[PDB]
Amino acid sequence: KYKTKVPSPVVKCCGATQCTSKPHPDYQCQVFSGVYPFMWGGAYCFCDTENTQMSEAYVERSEECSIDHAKAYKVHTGTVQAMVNITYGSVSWRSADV
Amino acid sequence: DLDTHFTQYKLARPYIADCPNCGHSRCDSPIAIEEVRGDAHAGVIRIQTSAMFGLKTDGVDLAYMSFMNGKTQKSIKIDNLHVRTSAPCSLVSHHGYYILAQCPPGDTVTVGFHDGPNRHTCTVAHKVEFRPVGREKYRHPPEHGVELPCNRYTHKRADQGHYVEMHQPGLVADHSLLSIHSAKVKITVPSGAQVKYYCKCPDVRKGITSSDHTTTCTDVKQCRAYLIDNKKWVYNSGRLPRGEGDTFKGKLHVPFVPVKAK
Amino acid sequence: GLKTDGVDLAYMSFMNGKTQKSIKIDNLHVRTSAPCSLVSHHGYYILAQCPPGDTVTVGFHDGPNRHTCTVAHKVEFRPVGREKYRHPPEHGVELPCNRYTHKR
Amino acid sequence: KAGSFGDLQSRTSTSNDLYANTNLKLQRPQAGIVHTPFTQVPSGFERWK
Amino acid sequence: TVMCVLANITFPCDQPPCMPCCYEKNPHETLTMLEQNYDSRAYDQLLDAAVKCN
Ligand SMILES: *[C@@H]1O[C@H](CO)[C@@H](O)[C@H](O)[C@H]1NC(C)=O
Ligand SMILES: *[C@@H]1O[C@H](CO)[C@@H](O)[C@H](O)[C@H]1NC(C)=O
Repeated sequence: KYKTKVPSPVVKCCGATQCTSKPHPDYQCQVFSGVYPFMWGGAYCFCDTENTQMSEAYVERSEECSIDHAKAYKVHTGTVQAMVNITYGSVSWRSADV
Repeated sequence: DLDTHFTQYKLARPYIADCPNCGHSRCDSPIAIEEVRGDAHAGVIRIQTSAMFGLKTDGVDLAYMSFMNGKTQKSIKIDNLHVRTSAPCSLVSHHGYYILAQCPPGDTVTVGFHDGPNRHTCTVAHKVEFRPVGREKYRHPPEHGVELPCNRYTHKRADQGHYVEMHQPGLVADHSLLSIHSAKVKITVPSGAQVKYYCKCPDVRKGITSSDHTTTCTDVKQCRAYLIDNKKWVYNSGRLPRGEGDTFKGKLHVPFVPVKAK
Repeated sequence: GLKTDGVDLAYMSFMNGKTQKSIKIDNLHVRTSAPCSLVSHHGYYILAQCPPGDTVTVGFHDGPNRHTCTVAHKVEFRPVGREKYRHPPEHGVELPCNRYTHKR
Repeated sequence: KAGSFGDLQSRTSTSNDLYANTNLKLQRPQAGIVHTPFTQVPSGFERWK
Repeated sequence: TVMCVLANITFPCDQPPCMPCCYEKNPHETLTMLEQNYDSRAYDQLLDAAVKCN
């Protein structure tokens, strides 16, 4: 399973900050313009329309990848081994691997 | 063991983050659900919230949650701290930002708590599936049967390598730091905490102040002020603003990592 | 939201016989199959956000006493649009829809 | 592909390449809200399971 | 021993400079040192050492 890591967006109040491609799996950055953010303090950025938000997101392995995961394997050919029991005459069972 | 990881969470502060369903409407909530992880078996889920559990503003005590009433960082005793998907869930544990709970199948996840009269609740949609282990699709874990391997969330640290990324809070916005004084507007630094003001009196005025500073201007709604506190960490959440040069990460431990159990 | 003498939006009034007694809203729980979120309460009416269910129960506490009433109205969740979501999403598209107003 | 199997492929359990094709598109934040909405194809691992 | 960096100071990771308590003395400095040592292979030792306060 994947985990979409979403870092904190970069909100520039009266500016246009722009994307910079980062070496990350399925990395997406977008620069949505005209955002008037509201937060608990209320009025996050001054400029009514000339506000920019840079949102980025990238896929990682989920935390559970170390416990459940599918291993893809190429098989070609191998040893054939077997455990064998032998008795002969009065000798009892020996049961050794070959 | 338990003490040292709870000590370790003291660098992290709760935060107020946007939440879809607060009850009435969508608001900024102290208990905002960041992530629900529900890929374990037998209906055990891990909810990352915006509130610290088991911490007190001065120390650790596993009966206290801490959460922001604004910029106050107030700490209470866990009054209800209830998790429910379609019927109430059983709080298996709570550590740091995270709570581990056994939940029935559902189409919502709500976490909420009481601070005296006040009730803080946050619901996200996050459909939760009960995941039977084995070759019979049972709906609730049986009292007898067969012990089969299964994925469960630990309550004790296994030898951690699962980390949560943390950063210093950026420019926490607050307009209670603005007031009208005489005829101009006043920026009051609460205590030993910097404040960035951006005051568009018609000339663009701005700066960072460690003390009270009247900024001229006339109305309160020209003088947007931002609290800068860099003494705590917050989770690298998509619901929290960040600034341009705010890259520095923090790398705290995650409790309740997945493990294979029976 | 009424008091025997006046209005105050923390008080319910109900008849304990012929007494017409007024209390503080103690729980005022509304539940269809899980508890609902009381958006508002005004006059005889309460407005609540509810999960899909087959019953509607309204109840309240007057100290030790619990007054509860369950009717068998089936509540259907009604998605707006062309996707059958079960709980309102956090993001998406703002589409026109029918809602109960919360003041007037 | 985006959602069948091998949508997230890593050479080892601790590798850093982590090829991942999930069709992840970032979406416009809702008015007022500082959040980072995104849309993604559901995991092909669980679809396989 | 693994080495970690704080500004231009370089120190053994398990033994940060302060020792009795490195969050009460200067909380910002401890945080900034933990951020500077993000990629260290022995970051866990630092996080215990910094958080240690009896
Ligand atoms: C054959 O060997 C097995 C061990 O591989 C042993 O348990 C068994 O007794 C042997 N066979 C007989 C008839 O005893
Ligand atoms: C650099 O290291 C020297 C030697 O310990 C010290 O005197 C100086 O203060 C350090 N500079 C900074 C900026 O930390």
